[PDB]
Amino acid sequence: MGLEVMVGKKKGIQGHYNSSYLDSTLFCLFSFSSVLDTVLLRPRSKTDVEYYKETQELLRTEIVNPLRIHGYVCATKIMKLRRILEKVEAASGFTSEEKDPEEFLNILFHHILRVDPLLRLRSAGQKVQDCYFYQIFMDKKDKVMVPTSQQLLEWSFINSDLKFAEAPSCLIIQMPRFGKDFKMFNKIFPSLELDITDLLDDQQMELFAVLCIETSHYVAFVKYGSADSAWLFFDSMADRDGGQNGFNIPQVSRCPEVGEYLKMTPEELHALDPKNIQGYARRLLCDAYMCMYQSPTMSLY
Amino acid sequence: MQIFVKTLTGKTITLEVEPSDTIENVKAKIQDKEGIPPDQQRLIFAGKQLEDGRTLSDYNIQKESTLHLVLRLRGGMQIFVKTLTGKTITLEVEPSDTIENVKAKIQDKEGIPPDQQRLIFAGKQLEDGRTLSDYNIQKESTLHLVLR
Repeated sequence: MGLEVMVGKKKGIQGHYNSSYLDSTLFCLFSFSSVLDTVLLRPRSKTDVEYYKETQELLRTEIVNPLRIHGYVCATKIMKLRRILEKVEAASGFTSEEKDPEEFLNILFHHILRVDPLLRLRSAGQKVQDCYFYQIFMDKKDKVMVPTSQQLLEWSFINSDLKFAEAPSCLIIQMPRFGKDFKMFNKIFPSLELDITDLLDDQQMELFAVLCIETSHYVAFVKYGSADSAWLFFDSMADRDGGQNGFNIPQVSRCPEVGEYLKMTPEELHALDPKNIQGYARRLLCDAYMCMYQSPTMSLY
Repeated sequence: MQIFVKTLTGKTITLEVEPSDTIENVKAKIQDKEGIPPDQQRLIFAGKQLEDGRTLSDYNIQKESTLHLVLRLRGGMQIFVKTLTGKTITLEVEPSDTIENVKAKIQDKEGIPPDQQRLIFAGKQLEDGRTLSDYNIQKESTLHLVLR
């Protein structure tokens, strides 16, 4: 295997019919990271739903494995997964409409794959609450023009007095947005590392992906290496071949420039016109929807 | 009774419920008061997303309590716009978008001034006042751009 097989035109997950929410999440979660690999390896039990086995086998052998070895997956495979999803949650547009990654993850991880909650959170000595991701929510006016994800997490946690019951191995954070026409911050600095030490009643995590969207189309950024420059951008529908009977062509491109913007301070990014942000880095800083964090495997010290 | 729904925008809607009411019924009340469709709505209480098949009493929700609301990013689609050379540009749009703001989007992504753009779909030049839906332009359909 290697990196060179994952990079280029006709690479990644092939989009088809408003599927970018699915293609980009999968890409974020499985293209390079291994934090949720157990989810694909866990044997069928009594408690598991009817579609479990074939869901897991489709996800493992027709999607993740071909992605990792060939760098490409057909939209037909994704379409089979969307069909299962629609079998579980009917009349919700799983085969037709662009939806929220949150809903995809909930159906897949709660209903079909009997998946242990990734987050256990305690609010002010209450009993813990289970979820797969965390939503940043607070008021802006006092705060800085371009915050880091660190700061957002802190402020959101304090705003509702939360703590981790135990340290997560996979932390998916949703950025503070309110529909298409509203972003709390024009730019947000995605911290490469998260110190959660002061958020556990009683220590580190690393950023491996960022799921972005401007208004309706999801795209992905992925950190494949500890190197500053080790970033990829993925787009399930970067090009099209044919017309109505035609089809989409996904692309995975390298965006080292990202590593350079994340060496700068937020105050430097703020004083910088988004039109002067080179390459795909603009989309990262401006269109971030989910930051995904994992227990450090890529780095040293 | 009286609860408070708090939005990221900063607005704090005040609502009249009964402790055994469904999260569904509420989203309908919120739609009446803010126009936001229920399928876009996400109720969150104490960092916990509230499911619609459940009731309020079970989330420990009593009067004067405050839930959070944020919106899902749903609908809309991508279309492809090709020049005569073959160069492709992708665009995030909605069916209700007019051709005018589509041209605006082309300028935000590529720099090209809107009144220098000629859009064609199915052989028809596209008029600024009309929407993509009016030209029956669906997901992943391709428009052509020529420069005057």
